Amino acid sequence: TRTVSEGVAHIHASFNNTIVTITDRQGNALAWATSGGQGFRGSRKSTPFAAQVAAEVAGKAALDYGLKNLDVLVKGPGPGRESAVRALGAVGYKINSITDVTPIPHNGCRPPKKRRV
Amino acid sequence: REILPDPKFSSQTIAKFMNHVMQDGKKSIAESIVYGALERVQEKNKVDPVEFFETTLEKVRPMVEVKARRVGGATYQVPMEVRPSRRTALAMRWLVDAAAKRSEKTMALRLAGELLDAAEGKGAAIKKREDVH
RNA sequence: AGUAUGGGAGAGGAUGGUAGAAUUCCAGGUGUAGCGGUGAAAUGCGUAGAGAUCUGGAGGAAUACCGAUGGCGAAGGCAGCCAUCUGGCCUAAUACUGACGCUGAGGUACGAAAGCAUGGGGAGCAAACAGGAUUAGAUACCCUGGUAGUCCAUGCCGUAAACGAUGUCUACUAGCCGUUGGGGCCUUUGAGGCUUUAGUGGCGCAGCUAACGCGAUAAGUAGACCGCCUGGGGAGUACGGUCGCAAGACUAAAACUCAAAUGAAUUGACGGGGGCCCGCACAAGCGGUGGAGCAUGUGGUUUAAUUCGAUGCAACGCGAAGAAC
Repeated sequence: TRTVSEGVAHIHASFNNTIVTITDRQGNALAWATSGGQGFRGSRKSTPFAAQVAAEVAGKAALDYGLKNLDVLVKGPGPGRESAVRALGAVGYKINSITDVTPIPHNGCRPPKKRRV
Repeated sequence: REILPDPKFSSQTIAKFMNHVMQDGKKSIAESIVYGALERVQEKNKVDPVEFFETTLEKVRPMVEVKARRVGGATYQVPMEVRPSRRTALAMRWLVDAAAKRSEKTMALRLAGELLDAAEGKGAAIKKREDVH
């Protein structure tokens, strides 16, 4: 409805769950998708096979606005980090830049204790 | 282990298909059914079956198979590549059951019917073969 | 052994000022049904509006790379940047006092974390506490909430695997390969190369050791002094005495019991121990059992007996290749 066509994308990839959000350059949300609404409801949501579909269902909803300027921002390591862009490139989205924006803290608070088992 | 081609048509594919239809070593009753189905399908179109059976089987020939590998307690189903011989074996095992699934007078007539149905695409032998699966 | 001179390195210490990132909280914009977690689920949050993103504030801790086989310090200990005070060490010989040195029972100072007292603060983390799981039981390992503390300033406490499990000082005794601060020499011809010290590493000769190993930073050969040990448990415990707000700290036995308690190494075994290998062992394909009926054996009840054996794989179409006499 805006037809701005310069919306960035935020792919937050984690070991537990991944999130895709196509927003505008300013930051207002336009189309977001999660693995929860997919229907796996478990650790299978962390698989890249689910992350690619979660990114595609968001890309198809963002296509209603006519987005073709893709600026990707990835946060957090884990599986499914590469499946998002490999799924978005299959539909034919034009890519402008790919970089790592995962924030590393500079001497923050105390991390939790290491899991023994 | 290599098999000899049939003495009638000099084709090893027909011999391997007979080895897949044959049960309990009854080569005679399998050869009879195969020859009857061939002569029946030759009546719909006067075509030598050695040219048409290959087309019909490649119409249903699969590409990849899905097997499970245990790593951490999950299935993790992924497709894998195999030699074409395994795919022909799968196709033959798919055709030998689709003909029996039908209801007709003799096995030769229903086999010819299922083969003709899978030729044009109305048979279930190609339906059971799925790409995503 | 020490003094003054000109130079060099250093998380050495005390005081004061200052900043980024990150976490949490407080609003604002778009948006919003799932978010969070376990090998699996929930306790928890949210349609008031979940999660994520952007923008402005609030306060607390530390300072990602540099970072090292680093460096400084008597030990504990010391890492963001800047200003002041101050300590120690190294390097070149010039003169100087001329044995002025080492050790050191009592004594004294410093002394990890935790804790105690006094006035504040408290972001995150978290003893004790609550809820949700597994287990026959879970009181704990797991997750979700959370109080002291972790922080600042002033005192008490003097305790740790405060370990290099190796007291301080001095002189001697083959070598090979790196690092740190200096100096000198050779063509600084080039961050070059070679030697002398002061620290910090890895092998190794001889020698020592029961073995493991040490081996110019000795556990080798030698000297001076201090401390400490006389089988194990009892027991660093009772009593006593000193210190202390307390916790407790220091000094420190006896009765009794046993014929053991130890360190290293060898050969096996184990191992949920990291590999390696193989196995119709796991993968794949085909056909059965387990469902029905019958033959056969065994197990249980009964009778006069239902003759006796065989009992996980390795007993059960077994002894028996064949009970109407």
